[PDB]
Amino acid sequence: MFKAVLFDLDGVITDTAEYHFRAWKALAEEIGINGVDRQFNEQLKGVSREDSLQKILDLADKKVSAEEFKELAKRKNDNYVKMIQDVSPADVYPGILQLLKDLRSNKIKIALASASKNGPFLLERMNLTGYFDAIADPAEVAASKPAPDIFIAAAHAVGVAPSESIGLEDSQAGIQAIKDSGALPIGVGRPEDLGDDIVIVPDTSHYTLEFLKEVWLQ
Ligand SMILES: O=P(O)(O)OC[C@H]1O[C@@H](O)[C@H](O)[C@@H](O)[C@@H]1O
Ligand SMILES: [Mg+2]
Ligand SMILES: [Mg+2]
Repeated sequence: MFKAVLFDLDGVITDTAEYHFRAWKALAEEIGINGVDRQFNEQLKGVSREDSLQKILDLADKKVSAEEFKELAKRKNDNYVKMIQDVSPADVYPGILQLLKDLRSNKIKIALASASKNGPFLLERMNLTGYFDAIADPAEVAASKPAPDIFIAAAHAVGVAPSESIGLEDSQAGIQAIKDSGALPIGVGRPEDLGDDIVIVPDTSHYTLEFLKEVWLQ
């Protein structure tokens, strides 16, 4: 049986992928770049703050000073952090709270593998911190998603091998990171976005302990 579940946060635990998108799109437009639509945003999900800005600049076409790059990343984060202040337990996605409870009752370890430096704040807003056995700090890894480092770190922080773990993700970059760690991915979203070569569910209500067991046994 699997011994740990490694959770992405944004777009898995709650709808904050939507807020990252809205904030990046507002930033891009302030600097005269309009290519940041929902289709392009699939390339930004799971990607670090600095890598996200670089992808937006690369889109069209475009270079800024080192000083301006720092200011732009800060401006987006300040806006995003204002947006999330009113997040509460009522915003936890369907199935997630019950899954956390059921995992703890079956002595399965729970670790956060989010690229977001705002992850700990969000878990506190949602009254979820006490369900987590570890949080892998994205500032401590040498390589961010799609590199596997953060998923490997999350597994190791709870004393489990990645190959004894399931990873839950909403993003192309994060699915690749789970694959390359050795853990088993279960995606949430559209196969049009995430691929036809892993198990994918349409929404988080499908993330039950029963289903994770169904998949692991298959
Ligand atoms: O800017 P933050 O809060 O550190 O987040 C970094 C990344 O965190 C990931 O969880 C998100 O999917 C990305 O969209 C985001 O860029
Ligand atoms: Mg995500
Ligand atoms: Mg605690």
